[PDB]
Amino acid sequence: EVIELPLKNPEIFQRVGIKPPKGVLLYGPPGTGKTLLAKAVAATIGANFIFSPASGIVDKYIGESARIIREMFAYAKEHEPCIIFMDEVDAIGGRRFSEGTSADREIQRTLMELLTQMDGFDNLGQTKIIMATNRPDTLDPALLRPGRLDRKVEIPLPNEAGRLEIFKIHTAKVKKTGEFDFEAAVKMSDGFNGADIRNCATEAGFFAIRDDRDHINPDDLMKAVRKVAEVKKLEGTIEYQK
Amino acid sequence: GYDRHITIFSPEGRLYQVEYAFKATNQTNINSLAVRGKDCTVVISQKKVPDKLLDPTTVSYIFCISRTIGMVVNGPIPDARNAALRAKAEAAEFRYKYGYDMPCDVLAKRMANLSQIYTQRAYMRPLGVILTFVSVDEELGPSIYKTDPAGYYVGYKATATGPKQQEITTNLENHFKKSKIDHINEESWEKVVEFAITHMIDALGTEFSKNDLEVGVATKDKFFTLSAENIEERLVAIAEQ
Amino acid sequence: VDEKPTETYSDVGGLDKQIEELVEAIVLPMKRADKFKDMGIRAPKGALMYGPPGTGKTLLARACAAQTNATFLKLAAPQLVQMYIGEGAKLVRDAFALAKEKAPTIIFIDELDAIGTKRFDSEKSGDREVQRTMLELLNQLDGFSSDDRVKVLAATNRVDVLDPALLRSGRLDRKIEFPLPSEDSRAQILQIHSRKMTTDDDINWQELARS
Amino acid sequence: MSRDAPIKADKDYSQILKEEFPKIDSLAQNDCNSALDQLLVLEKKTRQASDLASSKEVLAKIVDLLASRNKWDDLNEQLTLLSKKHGQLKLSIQYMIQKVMEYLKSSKSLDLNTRISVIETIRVVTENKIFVEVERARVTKDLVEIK
Amino acid sequence: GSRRYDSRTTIFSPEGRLYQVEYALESISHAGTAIGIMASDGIVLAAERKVTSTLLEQDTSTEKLYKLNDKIAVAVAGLTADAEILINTARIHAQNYLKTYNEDIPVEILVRRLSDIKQGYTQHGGLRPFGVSFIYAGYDDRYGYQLYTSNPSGNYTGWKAISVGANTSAAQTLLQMDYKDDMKVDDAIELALKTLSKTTDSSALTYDRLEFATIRKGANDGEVYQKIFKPQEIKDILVKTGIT
Amino acid sequence: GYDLSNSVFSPDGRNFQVEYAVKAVENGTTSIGIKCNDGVVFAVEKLITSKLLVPQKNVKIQVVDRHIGCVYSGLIPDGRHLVNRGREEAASFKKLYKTPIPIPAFADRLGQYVQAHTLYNSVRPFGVSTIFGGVDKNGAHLYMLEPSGSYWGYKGAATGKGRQSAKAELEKLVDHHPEGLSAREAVKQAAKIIYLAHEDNKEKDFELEISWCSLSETNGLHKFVKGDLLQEAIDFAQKEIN
Amino acid sequence: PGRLDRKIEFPSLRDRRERRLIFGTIASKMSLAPEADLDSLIIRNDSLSGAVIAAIMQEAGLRAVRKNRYVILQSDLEEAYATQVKTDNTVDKFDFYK
Amino acid sequence: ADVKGVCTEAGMYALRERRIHVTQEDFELAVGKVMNKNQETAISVAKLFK
Amino acid sequence: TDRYSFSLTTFSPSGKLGQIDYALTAVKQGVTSLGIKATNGVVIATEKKSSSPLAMSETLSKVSLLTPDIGAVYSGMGPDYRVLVDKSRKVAHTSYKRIYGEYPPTKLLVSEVAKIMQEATQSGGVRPFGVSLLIAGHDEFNGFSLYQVDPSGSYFPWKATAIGKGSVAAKTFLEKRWNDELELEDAIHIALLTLKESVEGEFNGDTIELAIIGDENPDLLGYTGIPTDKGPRFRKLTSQEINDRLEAL
Ligand SMILES: Nc1ncnc2c1ncn2[C@@H]1O[C@H](COP(=O)(O)OP(=O)(O)OP(=O)(O)O)[C@@H](O)[C@H]1O
Ligand SMILES: Nc1ncnc2c1ncn2[C@@H]1O[C@H](COP(=O)(O)OP(=O)(O)O)[C@@H](O)[C@H]1O
Ligand SMILES: [Mg+2]
Ligand SMILES: [Mg+2]
Repeated sequence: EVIELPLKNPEIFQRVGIKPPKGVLLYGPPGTGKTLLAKAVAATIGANFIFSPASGIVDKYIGESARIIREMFAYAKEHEPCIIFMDEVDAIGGRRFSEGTSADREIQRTLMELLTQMDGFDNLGQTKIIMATNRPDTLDPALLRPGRLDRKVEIPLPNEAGRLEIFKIHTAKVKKTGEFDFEAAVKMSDGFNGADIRNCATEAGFFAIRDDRDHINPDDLMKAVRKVAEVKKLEGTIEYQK
Repeated sequence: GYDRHITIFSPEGRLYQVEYAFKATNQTNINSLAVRGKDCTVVISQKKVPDKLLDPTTVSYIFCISRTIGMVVNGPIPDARNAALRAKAEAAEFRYKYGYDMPCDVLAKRMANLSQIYTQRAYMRPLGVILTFVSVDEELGPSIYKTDPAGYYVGYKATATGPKQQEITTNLENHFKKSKIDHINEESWEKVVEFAITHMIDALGTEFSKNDLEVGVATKDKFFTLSAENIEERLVAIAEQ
Repeated sequence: VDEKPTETYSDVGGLDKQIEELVEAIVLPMKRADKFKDMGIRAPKGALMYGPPGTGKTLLARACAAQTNATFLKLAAPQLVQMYIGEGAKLVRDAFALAKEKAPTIIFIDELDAIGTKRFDSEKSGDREVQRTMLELLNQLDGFSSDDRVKVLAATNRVDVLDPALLRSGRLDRKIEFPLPSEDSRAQILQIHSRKMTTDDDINWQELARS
Repeated sequence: MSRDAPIKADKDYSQILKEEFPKIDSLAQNDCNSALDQLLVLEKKTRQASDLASSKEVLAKIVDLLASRNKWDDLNEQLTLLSKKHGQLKLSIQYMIQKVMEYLKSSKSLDLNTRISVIETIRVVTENKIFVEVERARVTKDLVEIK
Repeated sequence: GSRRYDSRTTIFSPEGRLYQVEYALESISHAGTAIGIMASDGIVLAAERKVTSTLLEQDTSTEKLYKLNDKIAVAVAGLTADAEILINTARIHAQNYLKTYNEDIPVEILVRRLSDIKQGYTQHGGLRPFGVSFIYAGYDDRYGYQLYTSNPSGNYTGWKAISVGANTSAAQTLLQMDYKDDMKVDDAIELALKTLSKTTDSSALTYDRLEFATIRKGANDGEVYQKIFKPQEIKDILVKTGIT
Repeated sequence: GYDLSNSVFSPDGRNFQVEYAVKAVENGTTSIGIKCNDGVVFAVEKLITSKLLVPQKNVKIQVVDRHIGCVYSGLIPDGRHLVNRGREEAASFKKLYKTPIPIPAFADRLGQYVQAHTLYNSVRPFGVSTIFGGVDKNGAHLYMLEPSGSYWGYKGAATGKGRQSAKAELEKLVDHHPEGLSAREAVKQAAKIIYLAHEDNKEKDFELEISWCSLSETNGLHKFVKGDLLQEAIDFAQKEIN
Repeated sequence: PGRLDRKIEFPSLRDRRERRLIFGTIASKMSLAPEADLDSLIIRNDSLSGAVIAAIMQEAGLRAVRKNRYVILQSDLEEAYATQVKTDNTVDKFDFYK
Repeated sequence: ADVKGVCTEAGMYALRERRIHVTQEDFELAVGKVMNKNQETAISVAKLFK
Repeated sequence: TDRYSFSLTTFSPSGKLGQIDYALTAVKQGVTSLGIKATNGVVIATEKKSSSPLAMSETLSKVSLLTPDIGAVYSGMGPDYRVLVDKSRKVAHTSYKRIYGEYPPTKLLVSEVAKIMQEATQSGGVRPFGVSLLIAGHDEFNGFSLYQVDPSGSYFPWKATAIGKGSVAAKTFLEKRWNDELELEDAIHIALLTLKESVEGEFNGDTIELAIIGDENPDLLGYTGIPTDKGPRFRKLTSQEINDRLEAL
C-alpha cells in the first residue's frame, strides 16, 4: 500500500493532491522473514533493487559511509522506479557522541547523510527507502518520526494459523506419501518463528533420507516438530520491542 | 555500572533491579481472576499440572494466611512461601497486640512496606511474587487488595494477574459498566463462582477442568477452598445456566 | 585452500557421537543431495560446534572436507578484530565472496567469541566494531548467497556469552556439544598417539586412562 | 475437540438418537414442545462433528410442523443463544447456521414468511464473519424487491 | 558479595591524597560565599545564599546562620543537608560541656570536636566525610573573640578575616587590602557588604539573599548579644552603607 | 551481566547461580522416591569407584526423626549440612509441640532455609536436591526439594544422571497400579529402575541400597532394607533386565 | 553572538491557533473533511508537531484509496489521529514509580 | 561579542516600530533578549538546588 | 557476613553527591503536586492516577495525615512514600508527644524527617527515598507554613511551590496568582486550575485529591465540652466537595 501503489500509479496521488506516501520501517523478531519479504517485494513490483547491509558500508576512512549512500542515492534518482533496501540499519544506528572517537562521528555523519538525501534540498520522487531493523531499541527517534516513514510496520510472530499457512508452502515442495498430521503439528510448533518452520521440514526430511526413502511420512514430521521445539525455546531470543 | 545490578538509582531515576522482579511473575504462566460478589469474594486461578508423577492436590497457589483472608500467588513458588510465612506471622501478631485479627488492607500494606525495604537493601533481593489478598471484612465488605513486588498496592473492584490478564480485564470492564456498580449483584456465593469460570473461558479461550482450576472463596467470617469434586459441580452448573 | 588429504576418523579416537553427527550433517547432504533436491528441502546452513579446545574438531573438518570434495578454508575470527574499522570489515567481505567462488566449500571458522555478545545498545557497547562484526556474520548465513553448497562449520568456546539471536534455527541449525573424553574414551585417544611410536605389551592404555 | 474421549462417545450417542429418530417425529405431530425438548439436548455436546448430524434434526423438526410463525421465532433464537455461550467453539455453530439458512430460503412462499425471516437473519450474523453475511444480505434483498 | 560493589572509597593516592576530600572541596565551591571578619568588638558573619527566588520564603530562613550555643554561631558554606548533622552534634557537645563544668565552652574545644568526626570518617567505615566548611564566630573569656575556618578533611585554622565557599580567592584579596586591626564592628559590617558586592554569585546582591549576623560586646555590662538580622533590618543597613 | 551473584537479576527471569547449582545435582547419584500406599520406598544408586571401598558402610541415607528418610544427591557436604539443619528442626517441633514433625510441616521449614541463601550474596546458594518422605498422622507423603526452594507432592520422583530412565518407568509403574501399590512390592520395583538407570552409568559398577518407611512393614519407622529381602530385590531386577 | 546572534529555537508545544494554520495550508493542497467540523481535531491534538499533521493527511489519503473515494473525510482523519501517537509501553513500569 | 549582540538586537525592534532613533524602550527590549539566553541556565542553579 | 557500610552516596570529582541527583530524576517522573499558602489556610493538592480502570482511587491516598494540624503530600515513588509516611508519624510522637505532650511545630517536624532522609544517604545498604514532600501545616507559634523537603536531606520554606513532573510550569502559574493577601477559597481555585494543565486524564473531584490545612473543625475533634482544644485544622475534602470547587472555577 505504501510502496507499490504510488510507484505504478502516482496518477491517483497527484489527482487527489495528496503527497506521495514514502518510507516504511520493518521490525520484528529474528526469523520472521524481513529479508524473505525484502526479497519478495522487489520481485512483485519489478522496481530496481539494491540489497545493501548497513554493517557493509562502514570504513575507517571518514566520510566513506557518507560517500557510499550518497552515490547509491544518485543511482536511485536515475533508476526510477527504485526501492533502496537499507538492511540492518541498526549497525550504524544509535545517536549522540562528540565525546566519542571520529569513527562514531562518521557513523553519526552517515546517519545524518541519510537524513540529507531523504528530505532537505534533495527529495524522494519515485525513489523510496525500506529500512529494516532487528531491534527497534537500537533504532533512534529521528528515524521513528513521521516525516521519514508514514506507516511504521510492526511485524509480529506468525499467527496460530499463520504458521499453518507457512507449512503449506513447504510441504507442497516435498514428495510424500500423504501427511495428515499438519493440524497436530502446529499445536506443538506453537510460539514459533517462520525460520524454525522451515527447519521443521528440513529435519523431517533428514529422517526420511536416513531411512532411505524420499517420502516424508507423517511419523517423521510429528517427531520433527517436537525436535526443533525443545531446543528453540531453550536458546530463544527473548526479544523486547517498542 | 551497578545501577542495574543492585537497587541504587540510575540517571533515569528508575530502578532496573526492581523492574526485573515484574519480569518473572508472568513466566510461570498462571492467570488469576478475582471478583467481588455481593456477600463474598471469589478468586479462581490456573493449576496446570502436565505430569503424571506430580501429585496435583499438593500443587497449589492459594494459601490461607488468616482463617478469613486467603492469598493467591502469581509468580515463583519459593518466594510465594516466604511471603506467605511472613504474612501469617504478622496476622497472628496483630491479634496478639491489638486484640483483633489483621485487616486485608493493613496486611497488604505491611507486605508492601517490607517489599520496599527489600529494594532499599542492596544485598537483599525482593520477593518476586504478585500477591492478591481476598477477604470479606466487616468494615470494608468484600475486598481485594493486590500488592506487587515493588511495594505498591491499592484496592480493587476486581482484578486479574498473569500474562493474558488484559483479556480478563475486557470482560470485567463490560460487567461493571452495565451494572453500574463496583461489585456483582449476586447473593449466592456459588453463582459468583459460576460467573467467574464463565469469564475465564471467555477471556483466555480455554475450556477448563476441575484439575486446571483451583477456587478460593471468602464468605463472611470464613475462608474455604473448593475441592476438585466441588469444582466439578460448578462446571456441570455452567451447563445448567 | 589448505586441504591436506583426509586425516581419517579411525585416527581421531573416542567420542563416537561427534563422529556420528558430522557424517549426518555434511556427507549425507553432499552425497545424497539429489534426494534433498527432489524434496526441495534445504541442505544445512551451518552446524555449530561448541565446547572446550582440543576436543578434535579441526582434525574432523579437515578429514570431512577431503571426503566430501569441498575445499578447506582457514578463517579465524580473533584475527579479524582490529583497530582500523575499514581494514577489519574488509576481510569478512573478501572471505564471503571467495567462499562462494570456490564453492562447494567448507568454511572452517575458529573461535567465534570475538564476534562477542550484543544484548545492549547503549552509547558504548564496543563503539560499533564489536556489534558490527556480529551483523556481518548474520549476512554470511543469510540466504543472499546459496548456503546449500556452503556448508559453514564453526567452532566456539562458549555460546552462553554470545547473544541467543545469532544461535535460532537457520543460523546455524544443529547445536552440538563436545564434552570431555570419558574414562574409556581417554584410553582410545592415548593408544592412537602411541600407535605412532613403538608399541609394546608393557604399556596398558587403560591403566594410563584411569590415572 | 480436546481429549480422545469426546470424538467417539458423542458420535456414539448421536447414532443412538438417530435410531430413535422416528420417536422424535411421532411426538412432534402431537405437540411441538415434546419433540423440541429433544433438540436442546442434542445441541449440547463437546465434539463439533456430532452437532453436524444433529443440526439436520433441528431443520427437520420444524419442517414436520410446517412451520408456524410463532415457532419460527424460537428456533432462530435458540441458535443465537447457543452461539454466545459456546456453540462447541464459535466457529462451529456458524456451519450449523449455514445449514438452517438454506431452509429459510426455500420455505418462502408468503410475504408473511419473508418479513419474519429478515428479522431473525440480520441479528444472527452481526457477531459472525463468514459467508452467513452474504446470505443475510440476499434474503434481506428479497424484501428489498417488495419494497 | 559485599566486597564486589565497594571500590575502596577512602584511601590515599600516590601523592598521599584522599580522593573523597579532594572531591569534597569541589562541591563546597558550588555552594555560596560566606565571609567572616573579626573586629576588635565583635565578629561579623555575612553570607550570600546559594538559592534565591521570588516564591522562596527567605524571610524566615536561617539556612546558613545557626546558633550552636549562646556565644557561638556558625555560617555554613557547603551542603546544607550534611551540615545539619554537625550542627546538632555541636549543640549537644556545647551543652555537655556546660553540664559537666558549669562553664561555657571555649571556641577552640567545639571546633576541634567536629574536626575529629570528619577525620574519623575517612579513617574508618568507608564513610564519606561532611562536605561543608564552617566559619565559627565565637566569644570566650580567655582568647576573646576567636575566628575559625574548618575544611572537610577535619582540620581547623585560625584567622582574622577569611572566606569559604564560592569566590574564596576574590574575597580574600579584597580583605587583605582593606582589613585593619583598628576596625570596629561598624567598619566590618561595611567591609563585608562591599566584598560580597564584588564577589556576587549572580549579577545582583540584595537584602533578601543576604543573611547577616553579628556578636557584639556592646550589650551592657560586657555581655555578648548575638543578633541575627532580619532581611528588612539588613535592608536598613543596605541603605546605610550605600550598597543601595 | 547479571550472573555474578544471586541478587543480581535479569529481565529473563533467570537467576543463574541457582540454575548452575542444579548442574551439580544432575551429575549426582541416581536417587528415587516411590509413593506407595503404606509408605515410601527410597533407593539410591551407590557407585563403586574402587575395590578398595568397604561395601555398605558409606551411606547417603540419613534418618531424620525416627520416621523420615532423607536421601540426597549433588554435593555431599552441602546436603549433609541441609540434613543436619533439618534434624534440628525436627527436634524443635518435638520440643515445642510434643509430636514427631509431620511430613508437610517438615517440607515448609526446609524450603524457608533454602530460600534464604538465594536472597543474599554474602552466603552461597545450595546445590542439592533431597527426596524425603515418610509416614505421619496425615498419611504417607513424598516430597522432593529443589535447591531453588520449590517442592511439590510426587507420585514418583528421581534425580541424578539416570533420572531419564527412572522417571519413564515410574510413569509405567503408576500405569501398572493407578490405584497405588504395596510398599513391599515397591522394594522389587525400586531395584528394577535403579538397574535400568544404571544403563546411564554402565561404564561404572554399583551397589544397590534400598530404605523404607512404611506402616505395613516397619510400622511408620524408617529402616534400611537389608539381608535376604535386599538380595531378593537384586535377583528380581536381574531377571527383568535379562 | 557575532557568529550566530540570531538563534531561532523551534517548539512543538505550539498553540491551538498555531495548529489551525498548519491545517489550512494542507487543506489548500487536499481538502480534509470540507463538509464536517475540522475544529474538533485541533482541540484533540496537544503535543503534535507539524510533521505529524503532514503524516495525518497523507495517511488519510492512503485510506481514501481503500474506501474508494477521491476525498478525505473526518473518519479518516480520526484514525490518522488515533495511531502514530501511541508508541511505547511504560504504563506498567510507572505503576511502581507513581 | 555580547555587547555587539545588543546593538544588532536593538535595531530589530526600532525597525519594526518604524522609528530610526534608538530609545530607552528599544534598549530595555534589547538587553532582555540578550540576557534571556543566560538567565535560563542561571535559574537552575539558583532554584531547585540541594 | 555483611560489609555494607561504605556509603552509596559519595562525592563525584565534579562535586555534588551523585546518588541524590539520580533520585531527584525520579521526582520529576512522578505525579504533580502543588501547595499555595494563603493568609487564612494552606491548600495542598495532587492528582490521583490508576493503572487499571478496575482499580479504586478511593482506596488510594497520596495526601496523608501526619498529625491533625500537619498534612503531607509527595511526588516521586509510590513505595518510598508508603514507608516514609509511617516513620513521619512515629517520630512526631516519640520526639514531641511523649516529651512535650503535644503535636510538633511544623518547623520541628520538617527538620526531623530531613534527618531520616540524611541517614538514608549515609552508610551502605541504603539509597535515598526518591520523593520530595510538601509538608504544609499550622503551629501556634508561627502560624501557617509551607515547606518542601528535598531528597538531599534539606528543606526550604516557600510562599508557594510545586514538585513533580509539571512543577516548572506550575510554579510560573502560581507566580502571578500569588499575592500578599489571598483567601483560602481562591487559593483552591488557583490550585485546581493549575493542576488542570498537569493532568492529562480526568479532572473530576474523584480523580483530583484536595486537602486543606485551613482552620479547625470541631466535628472532627471527636469530643465536646473541652473548649480549650481545637479540632483538626487539616481536613481532606471528599470527592463531592472537590466537585463544588470545580464549579467554582
Ligand atoms: N513467510 C514465509 N514463508 C516461508 N518461509 C519463511 C517465511 N518467513 C520466513 N521463512 C523462513 O525463515 C527463514 C528466516 O527468515 P529471514 O532470513 O528473512 O530472517 P530475519 O527476520 O531477517 O532475521 P535477522 O534479524 O537475522 O536479520 C527464511 O529464509 C525462510 O526459510
Ligand atoms: N580425539 C582425538 N584423538 C587423538 N588426538 C586428538 C584427539 N583430539 C585432539 N587430539 C590432539 O589434540 C590436538 C588439538 O585438537 P584440534 O583438532 O586441533 O582441536 P579444537 O578445534 O578442538 O581446538 C590435535 O592436533 C591432536 O594432537
Ligand atoms: Mg536478516
Ligand atoms: Mg583447533
